[PDB]
Amino acid sequence: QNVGTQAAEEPLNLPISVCTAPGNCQTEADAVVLDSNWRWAHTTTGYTNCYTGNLWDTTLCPTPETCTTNCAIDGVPLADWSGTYGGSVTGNKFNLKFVTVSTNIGARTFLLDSTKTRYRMFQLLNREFTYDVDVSSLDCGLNGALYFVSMDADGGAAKYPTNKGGAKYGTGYCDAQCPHDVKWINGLANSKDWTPIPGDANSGKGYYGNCCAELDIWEANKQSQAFTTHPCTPNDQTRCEGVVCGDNDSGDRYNGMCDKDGCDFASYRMNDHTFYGPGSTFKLDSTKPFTVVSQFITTDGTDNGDFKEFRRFYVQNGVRIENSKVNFPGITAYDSITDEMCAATKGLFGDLDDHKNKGGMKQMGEAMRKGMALVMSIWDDHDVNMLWLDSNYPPTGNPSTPGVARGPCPTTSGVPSEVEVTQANAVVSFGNIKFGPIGSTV
Repeated sequence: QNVGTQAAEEPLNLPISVCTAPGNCQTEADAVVLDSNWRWAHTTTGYTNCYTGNLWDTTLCPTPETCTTNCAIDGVPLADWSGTYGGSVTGNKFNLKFVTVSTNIGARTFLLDSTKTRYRMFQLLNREFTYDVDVSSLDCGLNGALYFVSMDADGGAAKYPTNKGGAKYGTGYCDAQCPHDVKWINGLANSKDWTPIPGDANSGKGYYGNCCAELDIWEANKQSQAFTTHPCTPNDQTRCEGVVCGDNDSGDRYNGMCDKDGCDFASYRMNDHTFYGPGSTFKLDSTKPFTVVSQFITTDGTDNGDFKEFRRFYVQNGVRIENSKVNFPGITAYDSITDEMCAATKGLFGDLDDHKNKGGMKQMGEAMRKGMALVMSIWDDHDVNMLWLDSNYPPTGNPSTPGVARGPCPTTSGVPSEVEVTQANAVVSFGNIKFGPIGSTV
């Protein structure tokens, strides 16, 4: 995309901590940038929309190349962050409102480095990543997500010279779902064969998808939470078409370059329904804030080893809370993501181990070694109504069959039109982000 001249781009300042030992950290003066999908797209030498509602203008965008020549994405000024997009920062806390009323629904954002010209790339192997979260106002159907993806640090600017904005304009998004709803891919409008998504007034799908590796630290609302590894072959940003995208709609979910299911550790799905929930007698009380700690263990305990284990623990009101465990007869009580856990649990659930097909923890680790961009988002789910996270999936499945039940939400929950009314004022908060060696962040 070209860059427009109507509004300066002003990312929100967000300090994080880089740590060397427990309680010995230094501030890193980073910032938050809005994903290019949420930006106004208009004519390069005017005010005329190139995209309105869920459609590209066919006169301006008869082809992707012409669209890209004629159109530009514009900046987010400071005033518009809260007023238009529902984003705000107080000290080291970042807040994202779900619906902001001209009416904005959801948000996806990235962490910029201290220069505000590149994404802050995190080399996560043999490191610990930690943050405080509040998901108390997110119920069934919503997801306040924090995760990493194998985006380029410059959003693709060096690879795709028609991308003028780079990381500064939140470009280059890709993930392990190979999404077609990304409006700008490889420096070009994804306007070919663009199709609105029914019941989604703001979104559509273009000819291409954009694939890359994804490490989900946090997919969650107050009812259920998960962390998940998604390797791809290769891991780096890859525009896809046809079978390579692994499109759900053509029966290709397991035929593409990315592991779409991922290998998940989701406490409720692993059959501990009392670990996490909205109340003081759950082990971890989702009505109150808490700290989420993630440790990425290698084979030799060094930065050069292969990724072998994703460990997790929590801190809430000064109380250390170890992760829940897998709880099925004849299955080891795993409390972390490893290749063995993935094989054993997917075996039990009858899920295809595409994680293993894509190179497993080792391949996931190669993405983490090269460095990944931090994503913070809030969203509802127009495909599957978040049932995969917090309900029975498939909805018609027996909840006593291992793998089906992922949370207590009813199978009628999560319809975007309903959650966008009922949960309009939901806000996820991510704060006090800390990064360092294992054992350094609490």
